[PDB]
Amino acid sequence: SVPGSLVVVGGTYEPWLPVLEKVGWRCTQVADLRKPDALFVETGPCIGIVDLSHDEFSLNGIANLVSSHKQVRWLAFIREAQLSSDTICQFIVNFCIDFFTAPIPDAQLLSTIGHQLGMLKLEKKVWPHFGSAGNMGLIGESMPMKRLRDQIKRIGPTDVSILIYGESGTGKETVAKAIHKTSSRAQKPFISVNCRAMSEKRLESELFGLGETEEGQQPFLLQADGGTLLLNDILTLPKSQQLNLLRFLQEGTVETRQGVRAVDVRILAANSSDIEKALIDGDFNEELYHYINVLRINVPSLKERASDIVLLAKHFLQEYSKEYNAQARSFSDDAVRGLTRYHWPGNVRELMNQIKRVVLMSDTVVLDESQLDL
Amino acid sequence: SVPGSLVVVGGTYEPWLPVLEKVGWRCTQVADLRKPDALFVETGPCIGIVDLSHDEFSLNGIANLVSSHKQVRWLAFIREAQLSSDTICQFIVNFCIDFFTAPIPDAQLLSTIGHQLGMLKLEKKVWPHFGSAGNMGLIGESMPMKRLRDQIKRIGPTDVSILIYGESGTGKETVAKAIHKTSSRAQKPFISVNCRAMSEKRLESELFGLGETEEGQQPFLLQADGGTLLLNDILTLPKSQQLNLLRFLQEGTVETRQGVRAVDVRILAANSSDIEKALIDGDFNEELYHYINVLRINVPSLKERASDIVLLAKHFLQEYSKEYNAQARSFSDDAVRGLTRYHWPGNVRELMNQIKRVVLMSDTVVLDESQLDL
Ligand SMILES: Nc1nc2c(ncn2[C@@H]2O[C@@H]3COP(=O)(O)O[C@H]4[C@@H](O)[C@H](n5cnc6c(=O)[nH]c(N)nc65)O[C@@H]4COP(=O)(O)O[C@H]3[C@H]2O)c(=O)[nH]1
Ligand SMILES: Nc1nc2c(ncn2[C@@H]2O[C@@H]3COP(=O)(O)O[C@H]4[C@@H](O)[C@H](n5cnc6c(=O)[nH]c(N)nc65)O[C@@H]4COP(=O)(O)O[C@H]3[C@H]2O)c(=O)[nH]1
Repeated sequence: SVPGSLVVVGGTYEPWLPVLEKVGWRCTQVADLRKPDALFVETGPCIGIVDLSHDEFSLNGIANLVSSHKQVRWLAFIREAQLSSDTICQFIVNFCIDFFTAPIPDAQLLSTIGHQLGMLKLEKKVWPHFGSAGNMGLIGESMPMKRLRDQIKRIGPTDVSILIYGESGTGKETVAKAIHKTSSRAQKPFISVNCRAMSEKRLESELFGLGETEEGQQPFLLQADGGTLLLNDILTLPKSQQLNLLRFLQEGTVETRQGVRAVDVRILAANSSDIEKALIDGDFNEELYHYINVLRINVPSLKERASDIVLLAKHFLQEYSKEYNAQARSFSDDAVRGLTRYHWPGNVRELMNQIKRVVLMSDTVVLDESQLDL
Repeated sequence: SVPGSLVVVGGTYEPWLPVLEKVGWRCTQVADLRKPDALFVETGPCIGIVDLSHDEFSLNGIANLVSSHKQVRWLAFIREAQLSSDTICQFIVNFCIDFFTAPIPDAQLLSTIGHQLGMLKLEKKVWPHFGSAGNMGLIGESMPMKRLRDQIKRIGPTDVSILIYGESGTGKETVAKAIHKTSSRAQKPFISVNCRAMSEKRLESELFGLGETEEGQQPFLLQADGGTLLLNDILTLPKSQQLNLLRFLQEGTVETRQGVRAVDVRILAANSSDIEKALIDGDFNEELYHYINVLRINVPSLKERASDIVLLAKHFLQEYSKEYNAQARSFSDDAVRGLTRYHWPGNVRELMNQIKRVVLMSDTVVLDESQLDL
């Protein structure tokens, strides 16, 4: 087991270190601050002691390293010596739940840490080897994609709502399917809604049946009883519609043809636009936002996914060549470089769609360079 | 000291409750999920135990309150009847520090809870950071402006870097001065950096570069020691200065021939132009963007808070009229309409400096309709 890692140019502050080691835990300290930034991510969830007897290293960047997407993937911990530091003690606004005194009980500080160390041992115990496969990862396998799966697993099971904000065609629907399998309600229904063009009329027929409800009609939430309902591009939700989603959020009740009935649905969302501007402006209700933004997940873009662009092309060829019986089976080597350079605004989707176009053009078995430049 | 708060039908949690008012704590049990919201707001930084005997509470909404309005305003704690094996065990991703068994480890029990006294006893010390009755909002007071005060006061204390983006003359720096006053550093120096024509000469002379005296200007960083530094139009920085920003954000150094020093700088940023269009261009480094975009704060356009345009002029007249002893005292009822009509591409800076004109040009006590033909 390799969790537990303090960070300071000191490290010689061992009136508490071998006490953690002699109990059989070891330790891994950090000096500079450019290094743990790359460590805390890869390590995922761990206990990190930030020793601050002033000790030379900052306070602004100290607050940054704690929050720079290291919130959920790190349980915070701090250390100082009598140094009450009444001023910027506001650093404990970031749930550094317990400090570290100088009259240390070199055995009962283990009572605090050990309960927190035993708190982290909860997570990895029921899955101590998931990090490679994970049912193929469902898309790719890079640095931020290995990162993505590590988050997906520790945010899956908890039947809370999750905000999925990423670029267009990053696979918000793909991610929603992924965590659904881990949500223990996997078998139960899954519903994806392209809320972009719902245009109030039918979008409200789903919840409170307006001046028409054909026969069954059966609400999108009615079918999604024991399962999961997803709403993509949630910022495209009209004002009077956000309330009804907020209604089901605050009550858990939708109207069907054979009477109004309450259900229990884990509702997920998917964001495309800048979420901050939409809130200040008042496009979207912020009280509903806090319900969805319980936990955030960033779906990596292709610009952030270098050593992985190539894999997405090899396996997309397969499903598409087999589908349409094309006489091609590989790109040329120059076509490999030509794809890892493209902006990929549509990300996976554009690489997906454009490749499908190519397949239905080429007469050759190997895909050259010139034809697909646009 | 007056904390105690429980929540569930478990009045039959006599198996562990009454030992909490002895030792000396003011308990208060709740039952209905909706009331603790109104309760946990006014009670403040109390410690609340949330029972999860799988009795009633929709865990999706339970995780909400943990993050909604009760972050610092509540030290989390949970109780359950050994419901491990499944996802409920993983539901302790919501930072619930400690679990609760069932066969009361009494003499050990408090070691879980009571280790939060000295921590919670702190939270009560730095709570009334509201103060100043709110700096009059510094500017206006509409709907989209009412949003800004709260978000400013929240992201204020957290000494992290914050990205401040908006339109051309929205007053990005106007916001930077605000969280500086809600900071913990607070009184410490506030420094802003404009860079329309800063070149590479003087900006690199700020950090190191030339300047080899014993009081020669002294680095914009060194003067901002312990305070706050803002870089307006941050995205136009050349790489070699983006590096210097990233160098300082990862190390924290700046050289002076009179002796190199390290400083404590909360590096905020201000942006107007579309950031994303420049990211793909490879002009701005993404690693630096991370450190800066730790927190986003959006400044609204006039189009959406047009219900404040009538107020800005009223105060911009009041401050200018007394300043230059103008005979101007009020606007015409028709003059009000036209001010909401000039669109104002340059936002507040436009409306402010354009009033400087009319005030120093108009001769009547009431600014007539014929005046605003500009
Ligand atoms: N004194 C003065 N002259 C004006 C004004 N508006 C336009 N001009 C003149 O008209 C030229 C072309 O303007 P443009 O199409 O807007 O294209 C402009 C404009 O888009 C931009 N530019 C230069 N200064 C500014 C500025 O202060 N604000 C803005 N928003 N753009 C500027 O760069 C381009 C170059 O403008 P120039 O080299 O100056 O060449 C400008 C300028 O000589 C003004 O309000 N005051
Ligand atoms: N169409 C047009 N109008 C002109 C021109 N020159 C002066 N004006 C007008 O008369 C006002 C005077 O602008 P200013 O004295 O330069 O004071 C301006 C100027 O200092 C600056 N500015 C705005 N646009 C430009 C620009 O395009 N180029 C430059 N160099 N400065 C600009 O912002 C100030 C506010 O400009 P405004 O609100 O627009 O109001 C401007 C503008 O409406 C021109 O060449 N073309």
